Amino acid sequence: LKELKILHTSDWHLGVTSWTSSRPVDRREELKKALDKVVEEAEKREVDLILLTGDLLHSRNNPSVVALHDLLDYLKRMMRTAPVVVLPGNHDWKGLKLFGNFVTSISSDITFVMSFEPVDVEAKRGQKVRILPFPYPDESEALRKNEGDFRFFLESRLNKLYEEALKKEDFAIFMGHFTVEGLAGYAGIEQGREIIINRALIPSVVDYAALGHIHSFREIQKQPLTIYPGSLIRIDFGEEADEKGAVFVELKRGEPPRYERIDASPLPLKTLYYKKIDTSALKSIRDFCRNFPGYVRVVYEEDSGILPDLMGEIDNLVKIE
Amino acid sequence: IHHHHHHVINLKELKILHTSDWHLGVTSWTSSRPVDRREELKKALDKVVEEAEKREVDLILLTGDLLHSRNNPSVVALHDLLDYLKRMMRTAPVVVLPGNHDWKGLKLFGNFVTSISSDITFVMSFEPVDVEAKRGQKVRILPFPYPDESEALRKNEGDFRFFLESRLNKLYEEALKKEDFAIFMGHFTVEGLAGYAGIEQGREIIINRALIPSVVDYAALGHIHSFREIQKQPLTIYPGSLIRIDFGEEADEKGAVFVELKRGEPPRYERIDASPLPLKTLYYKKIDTSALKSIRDFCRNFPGYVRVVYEEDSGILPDLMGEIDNLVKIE
Ligand SMILES: CC(C)CN1C(=O)/C(=C/c2ccc(O)cc2)SC1=S
Ligand SMILES: CC(C)CN1C(=O)/C(=C/c2ccc(O)cc2)SC1=S
Ligand SMILES: [Mn+2]
Ligand SMILES: [Mn+2]
Ligand SMILES: [Mn+2]
Ligand SMILES: [Mn+2]
Repeated sequence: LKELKILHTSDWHLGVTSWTSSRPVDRREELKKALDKVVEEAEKREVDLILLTGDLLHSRNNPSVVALHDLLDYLKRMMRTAPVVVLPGNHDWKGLKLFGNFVTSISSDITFVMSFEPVDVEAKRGQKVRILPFPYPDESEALRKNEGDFRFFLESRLNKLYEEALKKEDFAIFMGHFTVEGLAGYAGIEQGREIIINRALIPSVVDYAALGHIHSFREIQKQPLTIYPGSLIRIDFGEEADEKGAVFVELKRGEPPRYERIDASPLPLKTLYYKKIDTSALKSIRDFCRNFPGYVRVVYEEDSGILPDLMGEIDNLVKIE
Repeated sequence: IHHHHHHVINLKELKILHTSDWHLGVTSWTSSRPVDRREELKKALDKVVEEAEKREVDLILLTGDLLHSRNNPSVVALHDLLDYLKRMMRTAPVVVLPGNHDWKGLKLFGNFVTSISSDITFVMSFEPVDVEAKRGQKVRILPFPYPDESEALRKNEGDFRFFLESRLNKLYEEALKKEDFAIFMGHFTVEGLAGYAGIEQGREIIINRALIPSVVDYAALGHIHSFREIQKQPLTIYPGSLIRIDFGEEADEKGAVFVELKRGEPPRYERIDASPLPLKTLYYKKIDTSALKSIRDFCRNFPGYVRVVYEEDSGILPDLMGEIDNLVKIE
């Protein structure tokens, strides 16, 4: 047709345990609840295509059974709503590509793009969609990397995708797993680290660019619409002010693309700032934590001598800096 | 035109292909002269696939060790497995009873793949599952996979035997609730193995053939390298491997099994010969003048692999392995 409704979510980080150094907190229950809201909104808005990018699994090379089980489960829940296109992150298990290709071959409701080669998928209402994938470069690239030709290598493939995008029928969607050049704020870096790609190098002829790997929601540009949806939960206190969720994108053949943020409303984070820890502050911390339904961080400047076991008496206090 | 299952009214027939113990990724005789069996194994597998398409089987059963390495299969072995898995699925619906693997993620992937496809089913528990055959026949699978802890630490004695028996009785009762056909799938060693070879061996699950539910139309077994017609009622068959893995399988005949089922008539079956490379063991007291002439003459135009067995050394042995590419083992 001439219309395409898309749900784009990324960076689920299934299996994550936060603040393992100070107070380990399994985010599974919170994550699943947020993950459920995204699924419900997919069915409610009746999306035609679902895009998955970023780190769906927290552990790159050692995911737990439970984490893997949650992944496959939510993959299936997504598939029952609309056809799914997945751009996996970088995993060194070379058998993963075999699995992805196998699953892609046996189901018409899911596609795993694990190369730079474009793939023509079919949306829920029959819309033809050309996927332009740009995953983390294999080696290949890290082997022939000299900083100079490596940048030229990336541009070549980006130019190749541009040429392939011109061959589109109905819609063309770009999917990339990298960090856009010019990010000073998260920017969790690096050092390192992942591949840096400039905005203008993204094929302008695509209808939408689906990005991942970033915890925080970022609207990179409008033409073409380039978006990091962000994670579904607040992984750490750097994301305290962030709003977490997924992205609903709608496309028309002639009209400009529009999008909305789908709030997952995960648990809130709070950082309390003190000059020093004294009697008044000690009571202030205990009082706030008992009334706060989220997780709390406490940072203070001046040394306050011996500190009472706060991370042993306050289940809500997860970090002291 | 279409590529989905047919639906025939009042159809009381079921054509089955049963193959087992592929051992993909295997390299033989790594201690004397390593030989990659991949090309030979793939050649046999293609023959089995073509025989499925030719006979237009309604269902495909896979048992035993499709992968040689239980805990660390290579990328190439995994690729071949998934490839041939896809080839079977194009022909007819597939039911897989996997041998116990060390990895714990296999259960998740198997269940995931099963949930998203209607042309492949992974049975990895004792629970029965109803599957649909190529022409719409309802088939109830009664799976008997390798037990789990349980076996470790096997505590204790006959309590484990009563556990196995209880499970088998459960499968029997569920087999009685069949709609059309019922098929037993098991990964164990039948008591009274007569006789090749017993090894394996190795810490195995032994079950008498009488304990296998008699109300099933066919009992698909695996894990044994040699073809075995255990019994005729219910028809119980180890298909055997597709290649001769070691010299204990020299007199073996390797292949798969085609089974045809009818409501009123007893089951008939034909062996699908894979025709793999032959093996041969050469016996000598000591490798002397006569023995050298015998070995060289035989290996000359023998299309398979040869093992030479002798008892005592007698002078420096000539470079027979470098001279004879057929000779893979002089122990
Ligand atoms: C095969 C896909 C349907 C789901 N999926 C996995 O199962 C993955 C498994 C995985 C990834 C990394 C690793 O070290 C072990 C397993 S990644 C991914 S996407
Ligand atoms: C469930 C199917 C995809 C077939 N299949 C595998 O992919 C398997 C993968 C595997 C097995 C053991 C291992 O150490 C790593 C991967 S086993 C098996 S049967
Ligand atoms: Mn990432
Ligand atoms: Mn991430
Ligand atoms: Mn076995
Ligand atoms: Mn075997």
